[PDB]
Order: sequence, then C-alpha cells, then structure tokens
Amino acid sequence: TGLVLLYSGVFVAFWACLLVVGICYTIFDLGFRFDVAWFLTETSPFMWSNLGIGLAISLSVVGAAWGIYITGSSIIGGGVKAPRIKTKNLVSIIFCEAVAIYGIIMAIVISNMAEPFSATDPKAIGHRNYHAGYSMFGAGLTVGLSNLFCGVCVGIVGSGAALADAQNPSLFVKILIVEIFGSAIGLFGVIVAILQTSRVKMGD
Amino acid sequence: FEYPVVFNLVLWIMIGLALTLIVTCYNIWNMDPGYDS
Amino acid sequence: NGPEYASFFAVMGASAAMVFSALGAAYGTAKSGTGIAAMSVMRPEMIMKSIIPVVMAGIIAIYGLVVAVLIANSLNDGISLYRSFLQLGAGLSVGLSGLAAGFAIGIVGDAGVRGTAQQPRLFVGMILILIFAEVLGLYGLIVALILSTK
Amino acid sequence: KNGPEYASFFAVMGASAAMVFSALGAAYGTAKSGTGIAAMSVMRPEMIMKSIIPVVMAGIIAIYGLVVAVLIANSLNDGISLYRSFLQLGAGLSVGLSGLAAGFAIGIVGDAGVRGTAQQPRLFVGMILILIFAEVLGLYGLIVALILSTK
Amino acid sequence: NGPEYASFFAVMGASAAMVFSALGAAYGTAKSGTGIAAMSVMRPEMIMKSIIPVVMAGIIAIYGLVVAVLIANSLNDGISLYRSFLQLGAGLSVGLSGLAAGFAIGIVGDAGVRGTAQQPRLFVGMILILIFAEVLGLYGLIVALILSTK
Amino acid sequence: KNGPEYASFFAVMGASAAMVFSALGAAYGTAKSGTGIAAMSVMRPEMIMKSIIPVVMAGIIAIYGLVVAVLIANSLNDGISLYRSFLQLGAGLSVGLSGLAAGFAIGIVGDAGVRGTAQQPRLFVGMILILIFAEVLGLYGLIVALILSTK
Amino acid sequence: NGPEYASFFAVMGASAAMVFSALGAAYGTAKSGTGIAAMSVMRPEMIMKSIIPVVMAGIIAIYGLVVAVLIANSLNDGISLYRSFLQLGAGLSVGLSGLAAGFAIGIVGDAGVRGTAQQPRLFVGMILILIFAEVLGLYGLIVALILSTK
Amino acid sequence: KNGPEYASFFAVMGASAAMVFSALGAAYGTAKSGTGIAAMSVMRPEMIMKSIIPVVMAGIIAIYGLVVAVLIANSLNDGISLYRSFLQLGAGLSVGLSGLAAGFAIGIVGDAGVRGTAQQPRLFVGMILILIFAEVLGLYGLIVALILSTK
Amino acid sequence: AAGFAIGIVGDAGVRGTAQQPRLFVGMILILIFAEVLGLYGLIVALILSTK
Amino acid sequence: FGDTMVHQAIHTIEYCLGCISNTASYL
Amino acid sequence: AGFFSPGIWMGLLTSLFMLFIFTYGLHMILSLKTMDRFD
Amino acid sequence: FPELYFNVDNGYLEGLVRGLKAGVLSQADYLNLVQCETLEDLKLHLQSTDYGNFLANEASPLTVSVIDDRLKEKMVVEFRHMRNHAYEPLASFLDFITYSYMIDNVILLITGTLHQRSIAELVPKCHPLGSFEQMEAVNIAQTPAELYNAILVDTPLAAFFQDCISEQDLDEMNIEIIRNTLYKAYLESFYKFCTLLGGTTADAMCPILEFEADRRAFIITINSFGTELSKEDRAKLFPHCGRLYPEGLAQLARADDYEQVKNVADYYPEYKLLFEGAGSNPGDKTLEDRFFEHEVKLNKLAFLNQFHFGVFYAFVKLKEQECRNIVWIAECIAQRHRAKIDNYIPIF
Ligand SMILES: CCCCCCCC/C=C\CCCCCCCC(=O)O
Repeated sequence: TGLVLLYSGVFVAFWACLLVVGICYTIFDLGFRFDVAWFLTETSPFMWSNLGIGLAISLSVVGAAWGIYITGSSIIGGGVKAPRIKTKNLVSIIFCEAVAIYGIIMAIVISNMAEPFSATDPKAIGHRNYHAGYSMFGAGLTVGLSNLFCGVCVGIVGSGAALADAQNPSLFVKILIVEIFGSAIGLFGVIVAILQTSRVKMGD
Repeated sequence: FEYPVVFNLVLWIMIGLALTLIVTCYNIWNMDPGYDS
Repeated sequence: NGPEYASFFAVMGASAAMVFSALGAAYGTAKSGTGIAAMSVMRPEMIMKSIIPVVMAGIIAIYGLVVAVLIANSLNDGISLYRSFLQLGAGLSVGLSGLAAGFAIGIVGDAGVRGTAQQPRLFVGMILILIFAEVLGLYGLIVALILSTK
Repeated sequence: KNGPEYASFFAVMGASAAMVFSALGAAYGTAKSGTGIAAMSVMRPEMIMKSIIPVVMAGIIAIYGLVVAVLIANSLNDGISLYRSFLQLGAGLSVGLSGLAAGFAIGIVGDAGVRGTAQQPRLFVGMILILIFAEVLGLYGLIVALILSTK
Repeated sequence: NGPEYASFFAVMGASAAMVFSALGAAYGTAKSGTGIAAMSVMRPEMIMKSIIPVVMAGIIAIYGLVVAVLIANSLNDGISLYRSFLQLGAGLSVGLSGLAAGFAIGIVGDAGVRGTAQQPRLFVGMILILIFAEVLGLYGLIVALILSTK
Repeated sequence: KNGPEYASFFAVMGASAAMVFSALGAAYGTAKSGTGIAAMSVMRPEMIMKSIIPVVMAGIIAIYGLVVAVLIANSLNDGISLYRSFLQLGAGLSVGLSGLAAGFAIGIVGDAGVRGTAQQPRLFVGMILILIFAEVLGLYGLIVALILSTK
Repeated sequence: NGPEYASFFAVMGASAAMVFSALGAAYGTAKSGTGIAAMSVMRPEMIMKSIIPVVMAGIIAIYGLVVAVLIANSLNDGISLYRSFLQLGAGLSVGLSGLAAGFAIGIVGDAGVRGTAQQPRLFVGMILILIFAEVLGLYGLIVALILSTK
Repeated sequence: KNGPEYASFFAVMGASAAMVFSALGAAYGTAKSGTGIAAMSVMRPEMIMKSIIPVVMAGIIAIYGLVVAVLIANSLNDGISLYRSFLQLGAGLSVGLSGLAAGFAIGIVGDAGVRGTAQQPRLFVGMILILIFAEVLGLYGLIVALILSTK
Repeated sequence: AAGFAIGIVGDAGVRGTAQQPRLFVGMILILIFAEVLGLYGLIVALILSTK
Repeated sequence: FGDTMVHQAIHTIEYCLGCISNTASYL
Repeated sequence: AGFFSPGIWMGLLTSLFMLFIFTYGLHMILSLKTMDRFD
Repeated sequence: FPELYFNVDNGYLEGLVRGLKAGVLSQADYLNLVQCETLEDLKLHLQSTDYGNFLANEASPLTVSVIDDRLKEKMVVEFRHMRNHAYEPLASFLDFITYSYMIDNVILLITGTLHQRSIAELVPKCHPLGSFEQMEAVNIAQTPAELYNAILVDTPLAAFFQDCISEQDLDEMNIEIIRNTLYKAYLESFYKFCTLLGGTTADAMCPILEFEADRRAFIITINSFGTELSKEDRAKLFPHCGRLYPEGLAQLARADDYEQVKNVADYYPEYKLLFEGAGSNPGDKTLEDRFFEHEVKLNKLAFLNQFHFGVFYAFVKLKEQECRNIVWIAECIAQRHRAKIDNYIPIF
C-alpha cells in the first residue's frame, strides 16, 4: 500500500500531535483557552445547516451511484452468456435508485426550513436558532450516510442476485427478499430525518 | 493582532509544502529502474 | 435553562444512533446476502430457510431507530448540558455496538450458509451463534435506554 | 445589510467545487470507458461510433456542474450576506459530489458495457438504460442546486 | 458542585465500557464463527461441543454491560470532576482490556476448533487457553469495579 | 475600500494553482501517452506524426492554465479587497484542478488509444472523438475561471 | 490541595497500566495459542507441557493488575499534581513494557512450540528464553512500584 | 511603507521552493532517463551521444528554477510589504511545482523514448517532438513566475 | 535531489559499464548534469547569505 | 540550410548557458 | 490572540472537509490503470 | 471491507467466468454421452451443450485424437479472451496460472536442445496456454542449452530458476527432477502471491494450494520407491506450502514403504479417507482417482466465495476436467471398452 501510507501517516501524525497539544493545555492552566462553547456558538448556524442540506442529497447519490456499478458490472458480465438477465434484474438498479429519491425528497424538505435572520450576537441568535443550525446538520448526516450504506447494501446483494440468475432463472425471486431488508435501512434514515426537524423552526 | 492569520499562513503552507516534499522524495527514492544491464 | 450550544450533542446522539446502526445493518445484510445468492445455485432448498441471518441484522437497525425516536422527541430547545451528554452517550452506545453486532452477524452469517450448503447439520448450530452475535446489539439497546431516560 | 469581509469565500468555493468535482467525475467517465473502447475495437471495429454513448453521457455530467458554476458566479457580489453565500456552498457540494459519484458509475458500467456489447449486441439496449439511471443522479444533484442557489 | 461538562467524561465511560467490550466480543464471535463452519463439513459431531469460544466471548460483553449499567446508575447532574474521571477511567479499563480479551479469544478459538477437527485430544487443551484469554477481561472487570465504587 | 494586509495571499495563490495543477495535468497527459507512442512505434512506425495528437491535446490544457494565470496576475494590486482576491482564488482552482482532471483523461485515452490504433486503424477516428470530449473539461474550467476573473 | 484536573492523569495511570498489559497478555496468548494447535496434530503428548508460554503471558496480565489496584487505592479527591503525575508514569511504565514483554513471549512461544514439536531437546532451551521475555515486565513492575510509593 | 517583521519569510520560501522543487523535477528527469541510457547502450553503443537529449532537456528545468530563485533573492529587503512577499512566494511555487511536473514528464517519456529507439531509430525524430511539449511546461511556469516577480 | 540522481544513474550506469566499456564516456556525462543540481543549490544559498 | 540551423543551435546554447554552469562549477 | 478566530475556523472546516472529497476523487482516478495487451 | 471494491476493474470478468461455469457438463449431460455408440454419435450429442459445431469441419473418420486437441483449443481461446481484459490485480494472477504450462513447455524445450533439434519441436508440440510466441530470442536459440539458459532468463520463469544452476541442467541432474524443482519454487511463489492479495481470495485459494502441495508430497514419496533417488532428493522435491510442512514432510522422507506413507496420512483426517483407493481390490478407483475428486471438490467450493480471484483458477482446473472426461468417454467408445466408462469425475 503506497497511497494508503499517506492517509495512515496523516491520521497518526494529526492525532499524535493532538495528544501533545491536549496534555499541554491542561498541564499549564490553559483549559480556559479551549472553549468548545466558542466553537459551537460564534461561527454560524448557516454553516451547519447548508452543509447538511448539501450532505443530504450528495452523500445519498454517492451510495446510489455506488450501488449501480457493483451490480451493473454484474449485469453486463453475466449477461454475455445469459442475455435473459437484462430486463428481469433491472429492479436491483431501481432499489439503489430509490435511495437517491429518499435523498432528494429529504433535501428539498430540509432546504425549505432555512430562513435568513439579522442577528449576529450569540445571545441575540437565540437557542431556538442555534438548534435550527445543528438539527439541519444532523438530519443531513442521518439521511446522507444511511442512504449511502444501504446503497452499497442493495448493490452488493443485487450483484449476487444478478449472478445466481445467470445460473438458474428460478432463484432471483427468492433472493429479491434480501434487497427489501436492505432497502428498509434507507427508509429508516428518512424517518429520523423528519423527526429531528419536525419541531424545528429557523428564522427571526 | 493578526495572529490567527499569520499562524495558519505559515502552518498550512509549510505542512502543505512538506507533504509535497515527502510524496516527491518518496517517489524518487524508489523508482523501479531496469537494473540488470 | 441550558445554553445555546447544548442542543448540539443531543442531535449527534440521535444521528450516531442511526448512522452507525445503519452501517451495521448494511454490512450484516450485504456480507450475509452475498452468501445467500452464492449457495443458492447448488442448493435452492435452503433459499427461504437461510434468510434469517439477514433479518437478525435487520433488528440491529430497529435497535438504532427506537433510540433515535427517543432522543429526537425528548430533544427540545434549551435542554441542560447534563441531559445532552446523556443522549450523546446513548447514541454512541447503541450505534457503535450495533456496528459490532452488524459485523459479527455478517461474518458468521456468510460463513454459516456456506457450511449449511455443504452439510445441513450446521443449521442448528448456525442460529445459535447468530443469537450470540445479535445480543451484542441488544446490550447496546438497554444501556442507551438507561442513559437517555435519567 | 452588509455582511462580514469573509462572507464571499464560501460562495466562490461553491463555484469552484461545482466545476472541479463534476470535471473529476467526467474525467473518470471519459477515461475508464474510453479504455474500454480500445479493448473492443481490435476484434469488433463495427461498434466504434455506437459505443461513444458512455463518454457522451459522461460529458453531460460536466455541463451539469458548469451550469451551477455559472449561476453561482453571476450571483456573486461584494458584501453579500452570510446566508446567501452558504446557500451556494451547499449548492456546490450538491452538484459537485453528485457528479463525482455519477461520473464514476458511468465509467465502470460504460467500461464493462462496451466490452459486453462487443460480444453480444443484445446488451446494448440494456447498457444504455443502466447508464440512463446513473445519469439522473447528476440531474438529482442539479435540480437541488437550482433550488438552493436561486433561494 | 462541579462544572457542567463533568458529566461528558462519565457518559464517555458508560459508552466506551460497552462498545469496546462489544467490539471485542464481536471479534470473538466472528473469527471463531468462521472456524465452526470450516470444521463442521467433515466432523458433524463436534458442533454443539465446539460453540464454547462464542460463549466465552459472550462473557466479555456482559463484563462491559455490568460496568456500563453501574456507571449509568451512578450518574447525576453536577457531579464533581474527580468522580467523573473515575467512571471514565473505569470505562476504558473494562472496555479496552475486554477488547484485548476479545481478540485473544477469537484467535485461539479459531485455531483451536480447526485443531479439534484434526484431533479430539486438543479439546481439553483448547478450553485451558481460552480460560487464560478470558481472565484478561476479568482482570479489567475487578479494576473497573474498584474505580466505580470510589 | 482598502483591503487588509493579508488579502493578496489568496489571489496570488489563484495565480500559482492555475498554473501548477494545469501543468501537473499536462504532464500526465504527456507522460502516460508518450509511453504509448513508443510501444506503438516498434510495429507501426507510419503513424508517429499522426499519433502526436494526444500529446498536443494535453498541451492545450497547459495554455488553458497559462491564460488565466496572466489574467489573474494582471489584476493584482496591493490593498485589494478580500472579496476580489477570493474570486481569483476560486478562479485558479477551478481551472487547474479541472485541467488536472482533463489532463488525466487525455493521458489514459491517449495511452490506450494509440496502442489499439496500431492493431486497428479504424480506432483513430473514434479515438480523436473521445479526446475532444476529454479536452473540453479543461475548456469548461476555462470559461468559469474567466467569468470569475472579470468581476 | 492540588488542581481539579489532577486526578485525570492518575486514573489514566490506572487505566493504561491495565489495558496495555492486557493487550500484551492477549498477544502472548493468541500468537502462541495458534502454535499449540499446529503442534497438536502430530505430537499430542506435549500439550500440557506447552501451556507454559500462555501461563508466562498470564503473569504479565497480573503484573499490570497489582499496580492498577495500587494506584486506585491511593486515589483521593484533590490529590496534588505531583502525586498524580507519579501514578501516570507508573501506569505507562508497566503497561507498555508489559505490552512489549507480551509481544516477546508470543513470538518465541509460537516458534518454540512449533520447533519443539520436531525435537524435544528445544523445550529446556525454549523455557529459558521465555524467562528473559518475562523479566522485561518484571523490570517495568518494580519501577512502577517505586514511582507509586512516592 | 515598512512591512511587518515576519514578511520576508514567505518570499524566502518562494526562493527556496523555486530551487528545491525544480531540482527535484530535474532529478527525476535525469535519473529515470539515465536508466534508459544504460539499458539501451548494452546493444547499441553508437546512439549514446544522440540519446543524451532527454537528460539535457531536464537540465533546462533546473536553470528555469535557478533564474527565478535569483530574481526573488534580489527583490528581498528588510521590511518588504506583505503584498510583495506573497508575490515572490506565488512566483516560486508556480515555477518549482510546474518544473516538478515538467521534470517528471521528461523523465517518463525520455526513458520510454530511448528504449524504443534501440529497436527502431525512426522513433528518434518523434521522441524529441514529445520531449519539446514536455519541456514547455517548465517554460509556461517560468513566464508566469517572471510576471509575478515583476510587480 | 542531486543525490537521488547520482544514486540512480550511478547504480545502473556501472551495471552497463562492465558489459560494455563504451558507456564510460556517456555515463560520466550524465553525472555532470546530475551533480549541478546541488551546485545550483549552492549559488542560491550563497546569494541569499550575502544579504 | 535546414539542418545547419537546428543542429548548430544546440552548439550555441550549450556554450551559452553552459558557460555560466562552467563558471559556477569552478566553485 | 486566537489561533483560530471564527472566520478562518469556518473556512478551514469547509476546506478540509472538501479536501476529503478531492483526495477521494483523486484516489479513484489514480487507479484506473490501462490494459497490457490487445485482442 | 475488501468487497465493495473489485467491481471497478474485475466486475465484468467475474460474471463472464461464472457464465462459462454454467456450460460445464452436469450429471445429466454426462449420462447422454455414455449412451452413445459411435464417435459420430458423440459429435451430435455434444451439439446440445455449449460445445456445439466444434467438430464440424474435421473429417469423415473422426479419430479420438482430433477430439482431444479441439477440446483443448476451445478452453485456450476462452482463457486467452480473459487475459486480454484483466488490468493488473488479475492479469499478473492469470499469468501465474500459465506458469504451470510454461514449465512443461520449457523442459520439453531443453530436451531437444540437448539432442540438437530446434523450432520444429516448439510450434506443434507445446501447450498454447503457456506458450512462446513472444520473446523471440528463445525461438532462435539452437545453442546447446548454455547460451540458451542466458536467453531463458528473459522469460517470466526467471524468478524460479534461482535454484537452477545452468551447468546442473546440462545432463548432471535428471530431467524429471528439473521439473519438480521448478514446480516446487513455482508453488511457494504462487502461495506467497495469493497471500499478498487479501480477503476472499486468500481463503478460497490457499485451501486449494495446500492440497496441491500434498498431492505433490504424497505422489512423489510413493513413486520414488524402486528408483535410485536418495531421500535428500525427494525431501527437496517437497513444496514447503501446505498442511504437511513442519511434520509430515519429515516423515515422508524416511518412508521406504507404502504402509509408512499410509499411517502418516492417518494423522490428517482429511488426507485419510482418501487413501482407501485400495488397488489390491481388482476393480476400483485408484489413489489418483480419489485425489482428482478431492481436487475438483475444492475447486467447486471456490465458486461459493464470491468477490475473489480464485474463481478464475478453479475454472481452468474444471474445464481441464472436461477435456479429461470427454476424451475418457470417447476412448471407451472408440475402443468399445465401456465396462469402466463410469470412471470419470462428475464435477457438476
Ligand atoms: C501553498 C500550497 C503548497 C502545497 C501545494 C500542493 C500542490 C502539490 C502538487 C502535487 C505534487 C505531487 C508530485 C508527485 C509525483 C507523482 C509521481 C508519479 O505520478 O509518477
């Protein structure tokens, strides 16, 4: 591994020096200088929100595109000898196309709740308004990464169902049950995404 | 007063320049010659 | 009440309860469902009996969903910092242990349905290991409920 | 009415990420499937103009990011609000990372597809349909970028 | 009383006691679970006797579950900083030693049940090494308990 | 009106990154395809001046970065606003990294194309059509770098 | 009395004395435990004679256990920062030396058990090398003692 | 008028990186192509004075870095403006890393060019032509380094 | 950088010098261009140190 | 006239920038 | 004095996030290696 | 983790090699070939399977030898199609499979070289999978194998010839020993390479290479009883590759008897129950008719693993079982000797 040795070197050297920087803030007196309050409060509630709106659609279609080429290479690979696959097994493509639909539906839902304000002070920007920033961030992560992971899930089982169908045509209906359980993880993300932002209201 | 600026102008350049320096120096440190002849 | 930045960690507790348990449920269904389509060519008889390792990983997702609904409904504006750390430590306890239960179901469930296709005596032993692999996620559930409800 | 002095940073970074990440995916779609053209061209030289449709659909991915990069660059102004510029950063990631992923999926399926078409031409009406599904992912990131930037 | 962020380390103790024991017990169940399927194709008699690596790895998870519950019931708003580091240090203690015991059970459990398929005389020795790998989690338990009562 | 003292950093970083990343793209287009020319030449040496089209199409990627780097360096003044330098930083990254991507796609299609052309001369009409599509990725990055450098 | 953050480093001394020694004892058990199964296919007589290297790694675990309890009994609310640093260095000195000693035991325990399966004359020499691998943790123990007494 | 006390750090890093990275590019251009000389010359000793053109084209890349390292080292003064020092830093990266790219490109196509020249000398009139287009990447970085150090 | 160039060319050049003595005129000619990288680094280190 | 322009241009510039590197190598 | 005051600390958290995207897109591009032979 | 990649480069070639698996003749297909009475009728019965119309242009008298090479030329152009499309996690892997045929072609090439004959031996009498149609210096070598060994290092078997002194192959070592020492160093180099590849192609392939080394361990120490090769010779002919390495290879070096290789096979329960071939019984499956069925059993389990390179090496070893079975069917039919026609290996 050559390129992995860079990321394994950056991740070690970054933390390693966090540790020495972590035992030198406490050891003098300088823990007052750390201020996770000043990090979460001073910066913006637009940065957390608009990243989560961006991460909702983009990370979902990352796993949606990921799920296609795992089984789409399996469609054309097994389809050379057995061309009867191509029409029956496109439902595995749609099962990793629904996870992009769950992304873009939640993306236009989360984008509608963002509204500009005028305040610039952490006390003037109230805790109703900073919670509006963090909830759009966490909703974007729980619909972005969840549709990513279930995008790989229905793609991997979709690739295996594409290859058993080349051997025996009577098998694909039974293996299609597994992709239903794999696609249920995508709907589980959209449930939490609309529950984290049900009570929220951004604006002033 | 410009301490946030000057600290990162040195830091992200220097570890951005040293990361280029180790990646290059690696690639040339081993380069797979045709050494039999 | 609580400070403005307090609501951040409870949202991360609601997210990481669902994100990491999604990664467990994804690996538990993909790695095991790879083995289902593989064994089905030589023995299509267990093609409906061996769908139970992919549903043991499905309960790992619903372990993460229950604590997600618990935290996202108990979340409110101006919660204390003590309550938000409890919900942050709740979601890390269930999602990252469901990640462990997701990996343990997938590795065993893939290997179990290969040995069951080679010898059907393993099926009474395979479901016993999948019990032990799933209760890793169940222990993460009951520690999340004892942390968030304080 | 006036914002901070650093407010315009996130919008132009959304103008850059809309074009860079779309062209990174369109380069993967052109190079990986273009490698598959030379492998099939030796034995079956009839399908050469037929099989440019993976690298053409990868070219649509680049103009997906080009549209949003122009739309953000025309909405730029000195002293813009912090709300408006962060909208175009989220618009840049929405069309950038979408085109990067959809540019990958056009590349792998297009590389495997033109090698499968050259051995059986029945796959050519199915390979184009899989690429059709992979292309809408770029359009999925497109129309959410149109909502965010014009907001 | 103490500062408000003191409870962050305590719930990090209750979290890391669970997941690091669970990540260890997942490695004990998964790595030995592949050893069950590889041997049972040839020797179908030793499937119910051979599940003892996945059960002894399951005791690692209940080692973490005890300390995770004991810390979570000892939680209070406004705990002192000294009390919070005790539960944080107890959480990493039962967790990472249970994580190490989770690796050791999975390795000798995998290689052990491959050996018992080739010779049944190894079955008395396999439980002897598996005990010695299991007490490492027990050593972490008694020091996590001595930190939590304080 | 007068910008801060550090405002000139981002604009000159736009000038350097427009030239560095476009040269790193044009280097990969020359190096990866130039290995394909030498493997082609030992069997079919008639098509050598015919086959230097992938090495000159990578050359247009280099002059794409050179044009905007002068367009950025002609706009440099001391005491420029922080908004104006952020435009030229986003102008330089959007042409160099897009030129980096277009330099990669020319390097792979130019390598695989001229090797297959020595075994099938029908590929060259198909090869140069993919190389057109791979080269406009730099041109897409060019017109967004220009539209960020006028304002 | 000392500062409030002082007791964090002392309980970090209690944790790192345990979890690093347990990580060492897990490596000595696992790497040598595969050697027992590889020996047992041909020479089942030297099974009980070969439990010694996983026993010698077991003493490494209780080496970190006695100093972890020694630190945890010397804990108090508001100890001095000088005293808490002494227990932190006492914890890292026995764990990381126990991790090295457990690494040394598992390597020669693997090759020595495989080596004595072909020739029984190595067994007197193998247990001599394991003595030198054990005293590395014993040297780290006695400096952890004199750092904890002050 | 008088700049800050830390101002000369960035322009010095432009003087060093213009020489360090250009010599690193000329290192790869000499070493990778010099391997191809000793591998070719065991069977064709006649072409050993004609084949040293890829190692002298890499030598020009070092003089491309040597010139601007002198140009930056003569604009240096105690208390230069922070605008001027960012110019010399952005000048140095745009010639060093571009010369690093041009030197990496010369080394690859110079090595592969002299391998195929041992099997057919008709590649020799084409090998120099690709070596020209690899060498102008350093010249493109040079002429933008001069326009940044002019101001 | 210069030590990398003399290292590689000095490695492969003396491999071909044994099998053919005609390379010795060409091998030391490449080592001229390999060494001047350190020499060019000298005169910029000199011109920076006079100020 | 064709080849004497390009080939003798190598002899000029390798003397011309070579003389600076020849001068510097006497250090 | 402020090692990170909020604005650089927003621009760094934006850039070092999308640098994880760029090095991911580059790592996929750096491995699309061509074939050895043709038929 | 090693499974969500490997469809980037090798996704098309996994479905392609599994599509070729479905054309391997099943038990029902083998029953139709047994009931034939003439090789002309066997040609019409093979038209129902994937093979169809492959013997259309040969002749009116259909000899069994033209059925043999036409069967083996079909699997070559199936394999040569796959090696042209593997980029480089798999192209070097597919090159490792052809080294087993490159060894058998090299030793076939050095024998006529010692007896002063050249290229006319090479083209008609070499295996097309490991062939010499490139590196043209090896074809123009008519020198007596000392100026040709310096050419032989220009060939990807050069890494295996580091235990091969050039003078030692010049009639100082026996010609069969120079095969099994080459196949020894080929096996550890192929075992090490499949260990560098991680994940699914490490536990789906090294179980096959463990038994292949122990086929090489057992058959050497049984067929080296009457012949004057020392025990130190067959000890260095054992591949250090498999289950018998630290213990069993020492006991096979001391055997001197068929009964002593049997009791050291009873230590391994998988390698016992294979030594019941029992040729003392007049008509029964012999020891190597039981080693073949255990070989194709491990290749059949390779297809149960999904995301791995071992599907390719198993496919060649099962398509080779087809060309062994159909020839054995056709040689029992042409000789009209179908009393042992059931002794084939029914893979699928
Ligand atoms: C101030 C910015 C400083 C950082 C600049 C970042 C630009 C670095 C660009 C990449 C240089 C990498 C050179 C590695 C050559 C790869 C070898 C090869 O491809 O064969």
